[PDB]
Amino acid sequence: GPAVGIDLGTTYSKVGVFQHGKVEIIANDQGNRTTPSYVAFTDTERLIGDAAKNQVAMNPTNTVFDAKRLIGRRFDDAVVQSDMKHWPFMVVNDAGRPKVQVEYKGETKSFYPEEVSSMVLTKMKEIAEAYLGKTVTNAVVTVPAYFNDSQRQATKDAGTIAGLNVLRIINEPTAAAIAYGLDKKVGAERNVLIFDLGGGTFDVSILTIEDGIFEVKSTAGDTHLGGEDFDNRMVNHFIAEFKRKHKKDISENKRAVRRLRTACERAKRTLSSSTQASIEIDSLYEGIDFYTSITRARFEELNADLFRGTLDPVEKALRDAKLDKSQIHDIVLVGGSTRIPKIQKLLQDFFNGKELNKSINPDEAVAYGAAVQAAILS
Ligand SMILES: Nc1ncnc2c1ncn2[C@@H]1O[C@H](COP(=O)(O)OP(=O)(O)O)[C@@H](O)[C@H]1O
Ligand SMILES: [Cl-]
Ligand SMILES: [Cl-]
Ligand SMILES: [Mg+2]
Ligand code: NA
Repeated sequence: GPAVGIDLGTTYSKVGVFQHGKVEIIANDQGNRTTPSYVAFTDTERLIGDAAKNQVAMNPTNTVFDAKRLIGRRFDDAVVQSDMKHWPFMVVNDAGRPKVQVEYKGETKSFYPEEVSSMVLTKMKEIAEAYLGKTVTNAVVTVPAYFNDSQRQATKDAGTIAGLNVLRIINEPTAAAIAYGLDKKVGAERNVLIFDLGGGTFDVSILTIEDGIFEVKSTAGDTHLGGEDFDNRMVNHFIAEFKRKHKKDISENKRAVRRLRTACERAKRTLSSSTQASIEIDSLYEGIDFYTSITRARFEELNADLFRGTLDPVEKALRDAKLDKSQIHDIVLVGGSTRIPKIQKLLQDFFNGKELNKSINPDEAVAYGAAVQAAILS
């Protein structure tokens, strides 16, 4: 094609292409190596990726996200019913199948989860095409190891709808392992642990690889734990701070809260590299500017319990896999949240000082491996 590898994430998607023995993680029109898995509908346009997330604060009812949580599921599923209570957009029942309902150009419309995801995949396809200067058709699309046949089918369908010939649907943890060349034959079998902390989900997977063949020994995690939760802790902290300094509560002003949230998420990223971050919001509430800062130490404290809690699924995966810490040959960090120094410390300490595979940007590892596999299947 070349064929490309696409990581269709719950919160952010990435696309990579293997060329001249190297993988290239493609930046979008805004220079971003990751693209929000968001799609927005307005009185006049359909926005995707950065354009959609950048206006979520002002158009919450018609800005769709989390389509990956619905893809391949039935409307009556307990998780679907639970998730619906937290989404600002409407989810309706079409013959037992869930559909997101929105307003677009003054008319009510509904889309199957795979249709929303096809929109995100189309964006990823275009991003690759703009980079390559060639039409992109063949692709390998990844999915969480626990996805069933229906979820895998619906994901493949999203690709097909986007105009992609999905060469194969592979597991995200496996893709991450492939990125580090852990699929190469060295003789005996090897046990690898994938620690994936994304935007809204946490996945731990233990793979046993031998002769280039992968076996998923165990999976653990929390489908409702990720970077967003850390942002939440920061938001509450700053709402308290603003209330203290201005005797005003912004909690009910949706916009103000989303603006603070965006500022928090950004400050969070900075804290992975620096020990302090500045938050400066012009007229956050009733014309009041909010200029402040937060230290890495404070950020760690606000999230201490959540960070520490990531180790429980690690111990569980190990027990389910019938393996001791020492039997893990490689630990691979995946997901943007694993860039947090405290998380890396916790995991390494748990593994008694064992080195972590973190040379490939964690949030790019899945796409990286997917691109390699795509080239192999091409
Ligand atoms: N440098 C960083 N430090 C801390 N968190 C980060 C960093 N980069 C990205 N993140 C967080 O990673 C999350 C997105 O992770 P990602 O693995 O891309 O998600 P998914 O693949 O599950 O959609 C967001 O919560 C984002 O804030
Ligand atoms: Cl773009
Ligand atoms: Cl490597
Ligand atoms: Mg991911
Ligand atoms: Na994850």
